[PDB]
Amino acid sequence: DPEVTLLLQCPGGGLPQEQIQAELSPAHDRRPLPGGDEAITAIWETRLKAQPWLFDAPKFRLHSATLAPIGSRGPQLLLRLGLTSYRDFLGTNWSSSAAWLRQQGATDWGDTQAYLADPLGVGAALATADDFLVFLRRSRQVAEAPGLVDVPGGHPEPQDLAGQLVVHELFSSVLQEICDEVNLPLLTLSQPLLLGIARNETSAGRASAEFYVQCSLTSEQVRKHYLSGGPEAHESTGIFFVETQNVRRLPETEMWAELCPSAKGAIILYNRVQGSPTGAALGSPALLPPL
Ligand SMILES: N#CCC(=O)NCc1ccncc1
Ligand SMILES: N#CCC(=O)NCc1ccncc1
Repeated sequence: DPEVTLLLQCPGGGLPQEQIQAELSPAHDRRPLPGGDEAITAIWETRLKAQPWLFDAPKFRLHSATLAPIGSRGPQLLLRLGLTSYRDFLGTNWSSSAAWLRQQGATDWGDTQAYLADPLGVGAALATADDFLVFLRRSRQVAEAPGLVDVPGGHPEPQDLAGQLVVHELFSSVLQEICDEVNLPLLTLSQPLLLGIARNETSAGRASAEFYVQCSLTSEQVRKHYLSGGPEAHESTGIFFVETQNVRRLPETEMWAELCPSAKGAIILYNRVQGSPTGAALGSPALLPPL
């Protein structure tokens, strides 16, 4: 699967909010383009003069993420975060020249991402009380990944001593994206666990944090909540469900070629971190069928 690379696989079946530190520093920002950020400004002007109702928004930037030694006490993960914008994204990762920017970053900084916006995404492997994962069908009219299968998520807009508020906003934002798009009540959702971080190689290597969230509703009840908002309540064009039993082999199905890079990251991390049992009982042949 060349379109997705794993940056991080969390231990312990996934990390809760209380085990994660962030460092939000301008040292973690994108570097100015070699010939100047006027190139980004020019692309933005062209876009606004065609679509004047567009607006900029701030985004978090992922610089790097360092896991503690496994088995340790205290904080288990440090996220090194900067700030970027939707404008900077459109001028870098989304640009036809994004591969040239990666090569220049390797040359100048020994960092393929140094000249890229790399806005941080969030997504969920969202499980039902009757053991299905939730999938969404993207509109064929949107700019990114038209017509492909996705999971719930997005690219959060901002607002350890400012760090803990940043970790709180990231965990809050994946629940808010589930409430906004799937139309579920907040009180039906578990506190999220971070499964890991995945890079989207079709979008010049931008990274997304992928979470596991449990819902106390059945698949039939989730479908009812999604549909009862009507066409204007969601950006997706449909909802569907796959048994957790069958997610195990999803990369061998015809569905795999329809999943956008976001969703593929979330399913690989769910299979490695929540699936793949380690103990004698769940690892027995009747419960973990060979092949
Ligand atoms: N920031 C960020 C990510 C993002 O906006 N995703 C896809 C996209 C949306 C609108 N136009 C082009 C591409
Ligand atoms: N490519 C693509 C679509 C996209 O970015 N969907 C939102 C998203 C879903 C899961 N993880 C992170 C972000």
